[PDB]
Amino acid sequence: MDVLYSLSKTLKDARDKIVEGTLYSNVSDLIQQFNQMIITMNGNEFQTGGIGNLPIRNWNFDFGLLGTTLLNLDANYVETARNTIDYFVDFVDNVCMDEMVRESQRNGIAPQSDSLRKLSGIKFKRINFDNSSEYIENWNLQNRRQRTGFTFHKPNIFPYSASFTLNRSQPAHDNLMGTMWLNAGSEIQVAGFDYSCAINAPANIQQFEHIVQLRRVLTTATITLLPDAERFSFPRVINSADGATTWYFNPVILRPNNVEVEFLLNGQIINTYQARFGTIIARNFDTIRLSFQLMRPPNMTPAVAALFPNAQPFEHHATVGLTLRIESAVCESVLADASKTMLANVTSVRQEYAIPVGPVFPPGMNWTDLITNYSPSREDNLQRVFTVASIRSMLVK
Amino acid sequence: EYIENWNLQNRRQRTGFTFHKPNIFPYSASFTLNRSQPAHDNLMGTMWLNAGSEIQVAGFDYSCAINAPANIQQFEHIVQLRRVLTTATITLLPDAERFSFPRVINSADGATTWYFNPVILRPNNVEVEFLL
Amino acid sequence: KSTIDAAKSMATSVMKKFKKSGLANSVSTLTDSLSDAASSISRGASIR
Amino acid sequence: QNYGINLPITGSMDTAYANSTQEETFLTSTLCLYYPTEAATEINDNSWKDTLSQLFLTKGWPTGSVYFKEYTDIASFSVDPQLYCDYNVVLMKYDATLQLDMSELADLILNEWLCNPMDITLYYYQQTDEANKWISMGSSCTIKVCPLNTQTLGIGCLTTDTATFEEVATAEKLVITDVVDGVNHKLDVTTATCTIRNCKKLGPRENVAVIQVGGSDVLDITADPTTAPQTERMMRINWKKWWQVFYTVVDYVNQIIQAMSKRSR
Amino acid sequence: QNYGINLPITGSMDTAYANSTQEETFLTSTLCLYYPTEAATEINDNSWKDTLSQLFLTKGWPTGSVYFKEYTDIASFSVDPQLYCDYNVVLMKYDATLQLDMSELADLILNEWLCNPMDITLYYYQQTDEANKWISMGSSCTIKVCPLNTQTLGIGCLTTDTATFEEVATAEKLVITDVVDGVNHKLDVTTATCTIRNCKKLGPRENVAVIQVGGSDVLDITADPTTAPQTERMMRINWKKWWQVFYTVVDYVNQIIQAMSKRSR
Amino acid sequence: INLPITGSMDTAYANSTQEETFLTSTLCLYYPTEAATEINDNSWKDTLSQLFLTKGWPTGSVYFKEYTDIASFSVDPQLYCDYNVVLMKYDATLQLDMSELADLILNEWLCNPMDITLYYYQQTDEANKWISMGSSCTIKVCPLNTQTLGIGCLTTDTATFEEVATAEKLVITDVVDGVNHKLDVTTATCTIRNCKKLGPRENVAVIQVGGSDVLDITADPTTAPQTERMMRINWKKWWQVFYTVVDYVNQIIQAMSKRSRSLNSAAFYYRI
Ligand SMILES: *[C@@H]1O[C@H](CO)[C@@H](O)[C@H](O)[C@H]1NC(C)=O
Ligand SMILES: *[C@@H]1O[C@H](CO)[C@@H](O)[C@H](O)[C@H]1NC(C)=O
Ligand SMILES: *[C@@H]1O[C@H](CO)[C@@H](O)[C@H](O)[C@H]1NC(C)=O
Ligand SMILES: [Ca+2]
Ligand SMILES: [Ca+2]
Ligand SMILES: [Ca+2]
Ligand SMILES: [Ca+2]
Ligand SMILES: [Ca+2]
Ligand SMILES: [Ca+2]
Ligand SMILES: [Ca+2]
Ligand SMILES: [Ca+2]
Ligand SMILES: [Ca+2]
Repeated sequence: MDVLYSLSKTLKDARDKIVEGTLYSNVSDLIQQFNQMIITMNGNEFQTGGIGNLPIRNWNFDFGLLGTTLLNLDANYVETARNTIDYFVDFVDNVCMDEMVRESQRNGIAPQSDSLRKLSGIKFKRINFDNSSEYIENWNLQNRRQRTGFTFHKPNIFPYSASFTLNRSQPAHDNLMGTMWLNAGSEIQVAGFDYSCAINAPANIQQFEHIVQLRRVLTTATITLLPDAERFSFPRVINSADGATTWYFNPVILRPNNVEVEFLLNGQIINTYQARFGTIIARNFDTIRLSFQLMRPPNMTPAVAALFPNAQPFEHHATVGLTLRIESAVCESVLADASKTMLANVTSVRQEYAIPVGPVFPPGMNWTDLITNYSPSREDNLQRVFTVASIRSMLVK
Repeated sequence: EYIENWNLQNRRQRTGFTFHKPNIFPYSASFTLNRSQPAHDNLMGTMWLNAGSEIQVAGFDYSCAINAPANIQQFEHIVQLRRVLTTATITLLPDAERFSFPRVINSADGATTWYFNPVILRPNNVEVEFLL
Repeated sequence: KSTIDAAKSMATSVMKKFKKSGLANSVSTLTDSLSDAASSISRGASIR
Repeated sequence: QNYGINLPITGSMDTAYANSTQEETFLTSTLCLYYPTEAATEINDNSWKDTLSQLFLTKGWPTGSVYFKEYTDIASFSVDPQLYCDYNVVLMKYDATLQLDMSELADLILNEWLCNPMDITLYYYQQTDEANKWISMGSSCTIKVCPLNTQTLGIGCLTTDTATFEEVATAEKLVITDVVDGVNHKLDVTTATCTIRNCKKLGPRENVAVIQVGGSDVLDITADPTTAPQTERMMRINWKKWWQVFYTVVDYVNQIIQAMSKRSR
Repeated sequence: QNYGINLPITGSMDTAYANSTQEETFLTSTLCLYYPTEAATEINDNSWKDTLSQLFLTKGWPTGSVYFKEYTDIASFSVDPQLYCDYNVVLMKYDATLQLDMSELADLILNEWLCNPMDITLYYYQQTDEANKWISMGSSCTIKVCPLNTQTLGIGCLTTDTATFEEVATAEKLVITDVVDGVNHKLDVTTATCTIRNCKKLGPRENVAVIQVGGSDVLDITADPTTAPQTERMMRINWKKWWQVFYTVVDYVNQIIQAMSKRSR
Repeated sequence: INLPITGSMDTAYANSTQEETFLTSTLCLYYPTEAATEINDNSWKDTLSQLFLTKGWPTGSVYFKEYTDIASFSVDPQLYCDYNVVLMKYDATLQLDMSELADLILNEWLCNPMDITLYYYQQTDEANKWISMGSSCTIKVCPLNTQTLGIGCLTTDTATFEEVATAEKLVITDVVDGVNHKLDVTTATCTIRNCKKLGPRENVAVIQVGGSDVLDITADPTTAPQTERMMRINWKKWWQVFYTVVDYVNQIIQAMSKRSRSLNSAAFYYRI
């Protein structure tokens, strides 16, 4: 795989640096590397494809090295370079497309797309130029075990979950207490609602707690925490648990009091935030605990006192919300983001060439069902296909 | 990336610019009424805000589909982009926000106004189709 | 076992109870649903 | 100008609010009041109409755009109300014994009914929806109904002995009958002095405005006993004289006409 | 199958809506109307119950599910009511002179009360919250109350002289008494004829539905004067006959059963 | 509730809910007129209440409800309290009546009405019985065959019917579950109801004041159980009985528990 990355990098740097008129003092090293790669390739015959609509292509390499006699560059050199580079580029693209689509539970790190098993040999080791990218660097680190890290902007670590929980329920759904949550991508919008505004509760206070458990640890996370969740702050008609009947929800937004956000790791607490809103930090955490309260306003004007009566009708339901967005983050393992196209490339290749479902990835590679069960085999195959997708994107975006 | 795609286009090839949150939609806030009256008291229609990289569409019926057949009303919105896109990573959610609270909107001709007091339900039979 | 005593038409006897049950009513419901789905195209496959 | 069809309308949210069509709608429209005889009786003046017209003239309504149309009593008004104007107001006195009739009047004028005829000697009729009612007008309507079963036989009544029928009205000038929707009814009616019509309640008429003059709000337009709504053009006042009422109407005629809206049909 | 425990429930929002449990809840439930004798008198028939049942049969309610239970008067009904069905409808005639009586009846049946007994001659009772009221039923209740001070002496009343007490109820069949909460009262009651019980108001009863057949909506369920609410199962009609009222109830029964829901307890 | 409950064996035994249930509950004794007569006092109720006030039960929580006789009490017993104690005098001639009373109050019944004249009923399971209450019940029954005709009785001649109860105020009747019976009952004086036996009622406590423990709640003659809240005293007076009850009320409430099903004032639930 390292040699695949090195191939892609030297070909990218060739199509970039090798241009008419330029100075051989800038591409002497890359030309020695290109000649070395040509020498290491000449005499081999690869095959690619045969799974799905992928055509079965056979690659033969018989090329000629690039002269070092020149002191400035010209078109009769660039054009040879280009007619030699296009073939390697098509080869690399077809290899990456034959590698993004294959799976295995037994040592998914170990390469599929047997052309790549061949490139992993010892004679192809003379092609390594520089393993400088984030994904290939972390690959090498994992092979030589060390503390890795992938940096993410708005990571999609939360599977889509949009659900409620009622700690006081009735058939008519007229006096309720509960919490609603939407956890999607990088965002958590939670809202605890009491229909009686905490009138019968002790101290005129009603507790609410939301526990979130991440499937992979995160570090150095920048978080934006605000009150008054938006998507659960307007009228609504929701179903019951069993879906038979429906209930109404007319909210009135109040502020969380005694709010406490705890970012924990293995049940031990790491970071704690009391009544701090805005931009906050979390240095290591696999668990989030958002514990807030609904406090009945002791002093009330007429217009608001006419909404929270001492009787059951309760045509206005007091709510206490919280939005929490993980803007930046760092993860030992690989995820998806709002910044990179790796997952898009993978899924597009698979949808285009009609790859059947395998023993590891779910159908269509839906991030919800692929993060909800993030088992080591899935994580390995996902790292592999994301790495080769990055490799392919370096050349054909 | 820019000079590379420039050189590619000069030497014709399949280029690509990788965009994060692309401003491809022109700002368009607008409604469409398929059953209207002068007093605007029983309406059926769809309202959309297409801005930058996001869309928020919402279909409203004032009768909650009581007279419609099978107690169901259909809404469709067809966004026709100006340029093609590829490898799009998209985030779809229900219950659009900015069309979910009381509003006072003018009619087409800007002559009279009408009120809109919503109650959000979930969209069923939802279908998102990306076409080329 | 013994054709116990000069019984009535047993096919009719069993059928007059058979066509009141979950099985037959579900058959009728299924056929009606298929016919109703075939009938109209403007409904839009409203069964989700 | 595609009439007879209904097409998708479109617009935007960047267009600005246009000018005030008030001071032009008053000029190109007409306003008809419907007062009771008791008002002019108490007043005892011959020029009160010209007075109210010269007063409207300050609010903008020109001289010959206002019309007054008397009615001796709520029942005589309920007898074939023919409201043909561009903005109608109806001042209605309260009487606890007339509650049902002055609610039927509201349910008849506030809304827009699509009325088909009826012939009792030949057919037996049934209702299809909850808004397909039977409205009977005339001087004295005495309506009796006998529901029928699946096999065209009565239920607690006989299809010959009209005395066994079930009575819903007794000498009423206006009646609005709703029955069980799904059963055929045989009817007895005083056809000579009353006409019955099978009518479907469509969307409401935004062209009239009822103003109760006395007691608390009681009008249950919607026949179903769950809504009991109070529409926007269902006004209340408390009275001891009539000049104060007419001055109130004239001073707040703009809010009234804002609550009303020129018809669609 | 846990009983007597309140456990957190959980669900989702991508779950689809199930089918209409109506046309099965009718078959698997029971309905009980409570009409006044004036209805039967005006009707002047003896097959009207079977007629209404045959009508209901067209709405889905089978024959042996609907019941009609007569009550001579609002107060007689108020004397020890026992509403034991799966859906109760009550047709209440309006009477200005019975306003508080038919408000107390509503507050009694619409809501669900947790009742303990009272031994006046032994103990001196007090209210703790705004829900612990004292409801007294019987033929003629005559209640008097003396609030006491810190040292169990009277406040403007003499513990011995029963006549010095403050009469709050004079010969009533149903009384619902709310007094100052936080003081110890001593009562005089005609216990030979009336039984009084200290009852704490729980959440509402969703099984019964009151229908004021006549005048405006006056029922003040909540004893406190600030709210004065109106719920979904508190309906209103305007009437001149009773056949029309029963036809309306029948035709809009599904709306009523939508406004109602079976009891939690 | 159809959901599960979960727990752990490492948790701690919490403090005593006694000394707070006494404050937020009510107790109600049912004594016979014989007791007040033997006592010959008027303030004995306030006495017992002031004594309970030492044991923790506050002033306005204890109640006393006189019942002239076991049968008059069995006629529509309306137990409406959070804790009920019953003192029950033994009498051989009343054994079955005070066993039916026990089966009625100690257990939780779900009753439907029974129309004798238009319909005919049968019992399905061993918990579906026919209970009749009133001033003088007399029940006769004729079981029928597959073709709707009698069995050793005539559908018309009411005298042919088989008499199961005579001159009884409360009757609990269990017949062969699976045949259709035709009944003859003094409907004018006794109402009869088809009642299913649900789980027990942990709110009442019967105390047989005299003879040995004879109450056979379960109609099947194979269990003859002795529940926890089925007590026995030996008596020569009533003051000693009441003092015993007051001094050992804590054990009684430890033997009882507040109801689980729902709130209701009578001795059974009604579902039409
Ligand atoms: C609209 O109103 C403004 C403000 O009164 C006025 O200046 C303008 O002339 C009006 N428009 C027209 C077309 O008259
Ligand atoms: C679902 O509800 C509709 C409307 O009442 C009904 O026609 C249909 O039979 C129901 N479905 C089933 C499976 O019964
Ligand atoms: C429970 O009892 C123990 C032992 O007397 C006592 O220390 C503790 O405070 C009690 N619990 C509470 C909540 O007071
Ligand atoms: Ca009338
Ligand atoms: Ca109707
Ligand atoms: Ca008749
Ligand atoms: Ca009263
Ligand atoms: Ca109080
Ligand atoms: Ca005094
Ligand atoms: Ca007995
Ligand atoms: Ca015999
Ligand atoms: Ca049995």
